[PDB]
Amino acid sequence: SCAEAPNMKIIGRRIERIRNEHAETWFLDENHPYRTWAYHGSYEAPTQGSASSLVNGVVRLLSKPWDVVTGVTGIAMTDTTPYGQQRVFKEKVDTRVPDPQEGTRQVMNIVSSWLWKELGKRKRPRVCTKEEFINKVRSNAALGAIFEEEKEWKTAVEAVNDPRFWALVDREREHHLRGECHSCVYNMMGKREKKQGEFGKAKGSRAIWYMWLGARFLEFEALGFLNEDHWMGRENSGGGVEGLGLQRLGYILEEMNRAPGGKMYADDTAGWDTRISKFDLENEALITNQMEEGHRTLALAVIKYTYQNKVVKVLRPAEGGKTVMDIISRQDQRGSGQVVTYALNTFTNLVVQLIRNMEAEEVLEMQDLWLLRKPEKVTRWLQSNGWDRLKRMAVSGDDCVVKPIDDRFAHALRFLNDMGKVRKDTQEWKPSTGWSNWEEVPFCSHHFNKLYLKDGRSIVVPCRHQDELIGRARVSPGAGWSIRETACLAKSYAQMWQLLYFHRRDLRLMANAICSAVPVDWVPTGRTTWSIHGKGEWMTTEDMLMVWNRVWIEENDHMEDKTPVTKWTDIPYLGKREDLWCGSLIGHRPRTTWAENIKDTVNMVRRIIGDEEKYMDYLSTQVR
Ligand SMILES: [Zn+2]
Ligand SMILES: [Zn+2]
Repeated sequence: SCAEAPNMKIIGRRIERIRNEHAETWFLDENHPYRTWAYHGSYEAPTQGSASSLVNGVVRLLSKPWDVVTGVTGIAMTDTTPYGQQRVFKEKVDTRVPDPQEGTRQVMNIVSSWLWKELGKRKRPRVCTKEEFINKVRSNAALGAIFEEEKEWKTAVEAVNDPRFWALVDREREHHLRGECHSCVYNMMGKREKKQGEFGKAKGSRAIWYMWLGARFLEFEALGFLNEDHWMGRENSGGGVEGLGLQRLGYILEEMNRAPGGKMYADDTAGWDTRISKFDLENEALITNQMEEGHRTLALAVIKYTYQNKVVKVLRPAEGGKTVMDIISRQDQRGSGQVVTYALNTFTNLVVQLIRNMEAEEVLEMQDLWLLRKPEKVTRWLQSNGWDRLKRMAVSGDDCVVKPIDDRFAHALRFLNDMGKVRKDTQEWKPSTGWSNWEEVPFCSHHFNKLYLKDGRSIVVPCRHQDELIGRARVSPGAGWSIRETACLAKSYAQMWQLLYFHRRDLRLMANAICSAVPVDWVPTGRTTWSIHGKGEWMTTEDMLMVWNRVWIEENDHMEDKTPVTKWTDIPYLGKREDLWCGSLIGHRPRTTWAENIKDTVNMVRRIIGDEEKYMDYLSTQVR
C-alpha cells in the first residue's frame, strides 16, 4: 500500500520510447490493478499463452496407467493466458516487503562486502567478449525483441551472425556510457499452475521475465564473468555448487552429514526473487569495487538501469475479448531471466545463511536488529569461522542446505524475517524443522539416495517423486509440433531417465519402451529440464550404457574402482519400499497389465511414426 516513487530520470527514456512507438494506441488506464508497481500506460496487443498445455502423444500412449494419476496429469494444466498471468501477478509479484531495520542493513553490508573479497581472491573480474556470447548462445534463445529496430530477426543464432545486431548493441552501450538507457526493457509472461500435492517439489506459479537479446549481451558483457569464470563454483565459493550436475549433488549432502554439528536445515524461502530488497541489490553491486575503470562504468550502467531500475511489459485482459500491454516500473526484486540471476541469488543466499549462523551462535542480538551494538564483532566472527561455515553449506540459487554447529539454527529467525527472507509454509516464529537423515534432505527439487552396486561399490543417485517426472515428459511445449519432433522430445526424456532415474522401476521400463518406439537413428531434441544441474549428457545418439559408465564410473571422482559395468541388468533399483514411497506403481493391477503388454503398445506407436523406419528393441535388454 506504499510506493513506487519512480525515478523518472532513469526509466523515463524507455517509457517515452515505448509510448511514442505506439503513440496512436497509447493510453492511461484508470482501472489498472497494479498496487505496488508504478503504472505508466497501456496499448492494445494480441493475445498470448494458452489455458492448457498440449500432451506429448508418444509419451502418453506409452504411459497409460498414469492417465488417472492426478499428480502427472496436473503438470500439463499450466495456464499462460493474459488472465492467468495477472492472477499470478496480484498474488506473488505485486507485493512490497517492508525495509529491514537499520541494524539489519549493517550486517548485510558488512557480510556482503566480506564475501565479495573472499570470492575474488583467486579470481579476477573481467569483461566478456562478443565471441564468448556467440559460442554460448544456443540456436534458439529468447529473441525478446520489443522495439521497432529490434524485430529484424526470427531466430537467436540468426541475429548474432548479422553485423546489424552488433550495431544496435554498440549504440545502446554508447547510450549507457553517456548516462542514459534507451532500450533495456523486460518482457514478462506468467504461469499459473494447477497444483499440487502435499510436498511435491519444483513447480509452482511464477513469473518469467527477461530482456531482449542485445540487452542481455550488455548484461553478459559487464557481469557475465560470474558465470563464465565459475565464481559460484564450489572450488572458489566453498558453499556454492555451480557446475556440478544431479549425478554429483548427492555426495555433497553426504559429505556434509559426516562433519560434526546439528541437523541439516533445508528451509525454503517463499518467492525468493520477489523478496530481494533494494539493499540487497546494493550489496550485490559491491562487486563493482574490484573492476577496472572501463569495466566498472559498464557494470553500473547495467546495475543502475537494468537491475536497480526496471521497466517491464505485461499483458492484461480487457473488455470484449481484447487484450492490452501494460508498461510498469519496479526498483527492487529480481528479474527471473537476468543473465546472472543464478549467480546473484547464490551470492545473496550465501550471505543470508552466513548471517543466520551468526544469530544462532549468539553473535547477533535483538539490540543489533534495530541498531548495531558493536559492529566490530561481525568482522571478527567471519574471519575465524566464515569459511568453516561456507564449506558446510550447499547453495544453488534460492535452494540451500546448511549444517550448523548445533541446533540453535532452528530458532535464529529474527534476522531472517527482518531481511524479508521468510520461510514457506510455516508460522512466522515457529522454529525450523531439521533432517537427521541426509537421504531425505530436499535440494534442487530432489532427494538423494545411496545405490549399492553389485560388485561392492556405491553411487549416490538423485531421486524425486515419480509423478513429477512422468508428468513433465507428457508435456509438449507447443502446438503444431510434428510427430517426429514430439518423438525426439520423448527420446530425450527417456534417455535422461536412463542416466539419472534408472533406479526407478517404472521409469526404466517406460524409457526402454520409448527408446524402442522411436527410430534408433533419430537424434534427441528438446529441453527435459530448466535446472542448471541437468547438464544434458543424455542429448546424444550414443549408447546410453556407454554414457552411463562415463558419468557414474569413468569420470566419477568419488568412484576409485573404475571397472566398467557391462549390462543394464547389472544395475539395481532402489528398494521397493523407497520406490513405492516416491510414487511407483509396482504391484498395481493397471501397471502390471501395462508392463506385460508394453511390447504391443510399442508396436502400435511404431506404426504411427512409420513402418518404414528402423527400430531397435531396448525392452529385450531387461529381464527380471
Ligand atoms: Zn540500456
Ligand atoms: Zn526417492
